[PDB]
Amino acid sequence: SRKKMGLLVMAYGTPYKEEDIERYYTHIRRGRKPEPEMLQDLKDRYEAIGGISPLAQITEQQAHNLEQHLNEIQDEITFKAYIGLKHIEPFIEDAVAEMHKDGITEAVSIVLAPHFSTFSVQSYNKRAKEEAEKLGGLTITSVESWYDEPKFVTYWVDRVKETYASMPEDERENAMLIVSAASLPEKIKEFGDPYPDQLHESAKLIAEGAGVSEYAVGWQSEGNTPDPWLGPDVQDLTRDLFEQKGYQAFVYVPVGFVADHLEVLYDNDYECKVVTDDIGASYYRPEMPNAKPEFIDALATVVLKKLGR
Ligand SMILES: [Fe+2]
Ligand SMILES: [Mg+2]
Repeated sequence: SRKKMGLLVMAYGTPYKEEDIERYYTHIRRGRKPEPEMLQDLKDRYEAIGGISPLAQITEQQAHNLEQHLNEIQDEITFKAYIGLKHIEPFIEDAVAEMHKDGITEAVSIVLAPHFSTFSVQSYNKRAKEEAEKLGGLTITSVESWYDEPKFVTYWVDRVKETYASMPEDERENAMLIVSAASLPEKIKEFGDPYPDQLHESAKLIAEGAGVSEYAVGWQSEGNTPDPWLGPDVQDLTRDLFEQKGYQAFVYVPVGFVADHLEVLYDNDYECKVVTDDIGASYYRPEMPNAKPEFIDALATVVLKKLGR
């Protein structure tokens, strides 16, 4: 008695083996293949964050678990998961073409990024729907944002609440909370992209959630181009906040990400770790949601809401 529905889970993507780095970054660099120095430098980073294999598995587990859960909490519909990656196969157009091949006519999409943006979120849905239209007989509902989902905000609030309830008295009373997210060219300003503000909102909600009045909103993992990108970067803000206030500790919350990917493992656990260690401050970084049930639940709910269920 259950209706059938595809579940299109979209993510940025991560290579599956040290051997896919090249092509993966060529796609990010938009056709320009990295140089033997940079590329070789990248391999080092992965080899440093423990490896590449674990990253891609985290996203595959998120879709399975979300599908499986969505089918336990409700019985009106039966979901079938389809991962749609942006920079590494299976690409969004491949997952879509597949569902159609499996006889699915209804679908709901949910990208693994809480905020909305004309560059990433809306782009992912765009390409999906067009693949769908080009084939027909297959429709797709798409979730734009979900950073404001109680269960999601709460997942971070409790993490951050524990992080502050571990620091010694002097830190806990002289700390700074930093909410980050992937940076994007400032050019998205011309289209009213609510991305900047959603980041400020998740910030305010989480800081407001843990009873922390001291906090900031930074960006990170910005690409390289001539035109300006969203600022200030967490590294510049973490050193700027210090030189003026002298915080004894900084707790980072990469709310823009949901798994342990180079963006959090390196750009945070290292590069920001490099700066706190430089200014003599303590470094905190609550664990990412990943495939933890509290998170899975959070998403399930988001999907159910989009369907009026
Ligand atoms: Fe700001
Ligand atoms: Mg950087």
